[PDB]
Amino acid sequence: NVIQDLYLRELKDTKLAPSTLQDAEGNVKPWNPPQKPNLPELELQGPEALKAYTEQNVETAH
Amino acid sequence: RSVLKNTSVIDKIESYVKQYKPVKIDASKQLQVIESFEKHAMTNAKETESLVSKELKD
Repeated sequence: NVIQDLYLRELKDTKLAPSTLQDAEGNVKPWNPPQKPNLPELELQGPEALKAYTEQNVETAH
Repeated sequence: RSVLKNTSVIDKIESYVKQYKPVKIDASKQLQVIESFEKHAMTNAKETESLVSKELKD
């Protein structure tokens, strides 16, 4: 009765209330990419270090 | 994704993730420094070994 009246009135006269996807974007964190793939620097590259190390520590093992 | 009903951004970040999927590429940088290091180390190691072995028998 009143159930029917409400059911009808409610459903018909506005089903959903307005919404916009564009507005949502502002209020949510946007995807942003990691910066740089990165490559590790060549650690202790070449015998520059070795020649230095042999001389630097010619320290024996006692 | 089936959680989100606003889905038109999950396809976006999915495609962005799969795009940048080799996020960081391969590295073997220890192959020039490891071999050089191995030569100096080996030379010294064998020298020490031979020296102390020699002394033992002496």
